[PDB]
Amino acid sequence: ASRLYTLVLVLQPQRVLLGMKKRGFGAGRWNGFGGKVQEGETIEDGARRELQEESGLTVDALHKVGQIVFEFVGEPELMDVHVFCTDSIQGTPVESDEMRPCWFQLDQIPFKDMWPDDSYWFPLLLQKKKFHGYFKFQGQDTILDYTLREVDTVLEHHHHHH
Ligand SMILES: COc1c(O)cc2oc3cc(O)c(CC=C(C)C)c(O)c3c(=O)c2c1CC=C(C)C
Ligand SMILES: [Zn+2]
Ligand SMILES: [Zn+2]
Repeated sequence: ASRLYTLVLVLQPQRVLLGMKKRGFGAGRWNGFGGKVQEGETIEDGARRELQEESGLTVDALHKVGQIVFEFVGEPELMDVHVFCTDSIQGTPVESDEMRPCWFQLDQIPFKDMWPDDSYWFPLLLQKKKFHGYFKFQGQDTILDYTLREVDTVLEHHHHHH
């Protein structure tokens, strides 16, 4: 019981491009660019699609930086979140109806305005370290427990429908 998602962090040496959810679920919070991997598309096509739709950006390559599992109390189904980062982007960031991209200096990242797990794994992302992580949530604002480990290589899940 799981659902497959992507999260894309556009990360340059001094800055990170985040985006502000403009409405709907998670409105008011800054996040990486991502969403549900649909049926008929691969994980990496889904990551590129969500980045294109949300930021208007194209990337030459995505690096696999980590894997996050979300569990929610009252929901039996886990979120399987494949996390990517990209150094090299093409195009000018422009908002959609869903998301507005903005650049943040790396020491200025607005963790109080982001999802609570971000404070945990973002330091590893910024140190250029790969990670596996798990967060048990109660509601949107509360983490009940977590496990986060640095990994040498991101484990491959072999999803054969994606
Ligand atoms: C990756 O972006 C996040 C994130 O960091 C944490 C998230 O936490 C959530 C917490 C939740 O309770 C729920 C369930 C909603 C109810 C009120 C039952 C969640 O959907 C989430 C999140 O989706 C969430 C996200 C966004 C998901 C992506 C961009 C893969
Ligand atoms: Zn599927
Ligand atoms: Zn997976």
